[PDB]
Amino acid sequence: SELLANLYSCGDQNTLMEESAEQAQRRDEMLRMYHALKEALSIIGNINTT
Amino acid sequence: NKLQSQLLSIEKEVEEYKNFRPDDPARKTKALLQMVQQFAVDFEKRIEGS
Repeated sequence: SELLANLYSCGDQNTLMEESAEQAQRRDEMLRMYHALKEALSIIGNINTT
Repeated sequence: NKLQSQLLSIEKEVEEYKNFRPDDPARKTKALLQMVQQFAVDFEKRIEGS
């Protein structure tokens, strides 16, 4: 009942929930792997389709 | 003692009512999270028996 109200009661609300650098590295790694897998599936599509 | 009991009963709520401002996103989001947690607990209660 009270936890969220306390969290909104903290002194500085513009720096609450600022992501660490590791989350920023993992974001780019996940997007890079996503585009790589898409391109690989597109090429296998071109090969089989002929 | 009568008046003391009445104040004790009412205080926990008027504590919130006295700070009301209609333009308060924090209240709206806290209400949203409270309603969602209530719904998910009632639903699990009726289905699982938990």
